[PDB]
Amino acid sequence: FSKGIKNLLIDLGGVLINLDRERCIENFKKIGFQNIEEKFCTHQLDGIFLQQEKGLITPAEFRDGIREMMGKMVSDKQIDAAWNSFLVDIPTYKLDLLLKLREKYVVYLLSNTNDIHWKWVCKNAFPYRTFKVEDYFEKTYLSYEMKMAKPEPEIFKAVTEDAGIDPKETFFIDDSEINCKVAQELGISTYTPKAGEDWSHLFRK
Ligand SMILES: [Cl-]
Ligand SMILES: [Cl-]
Ligand SMILES: [Mg+2]
Repeated sequence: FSKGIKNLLIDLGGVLINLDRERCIENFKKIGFQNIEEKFCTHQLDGIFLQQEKGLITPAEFRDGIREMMGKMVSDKQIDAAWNSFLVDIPTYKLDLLLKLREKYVVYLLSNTNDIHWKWVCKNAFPYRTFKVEDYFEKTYLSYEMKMAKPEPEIFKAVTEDAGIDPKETFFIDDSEINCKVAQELGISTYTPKAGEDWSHLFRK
């Protein structure tokens, strides 16, 4: 599209699901993690946060880590609630779009995420009418299952290799410029949506 595109790799954060850093911060202060900002910066993740993203630690360990940094007992589900408040919604017109794109492309998800967040979006964002997450994607490639994260070159190679697809026939939509620049090196074509951009214009005749 015109470019012999057969496959789409779709990012999750921003591109599909709206995010809210401030709300997450506030909810974390509320439960008594007053210095949440010192320790957390999704723009440049560190420590346990980076670790969970590559699946180097379990959710249980993530929660102890959080408990330890807070110096205070706070229940698993209270921790999960604050962490999950980062995630907002996938607008249903994006789900419609993914469903429509199935007619012409094989569609994959490639996402830096973690087990807590993933379970939340599978439960709360993807279900729609009769559909679930499996309905939208041939496969979902998640950093914490792959033990790698964007923008490592190795992740884009692991995906095209695992999927049996040709990078030059693949189009990647990710709101991170660095992610896209690295994918381009492998010959993947890319588009970098702005925050809140409805990128369905990419598909118009
Ligand atoms: Cl909606
Ligand atoms: Cl990501
Ligand atoms: Mg993103």
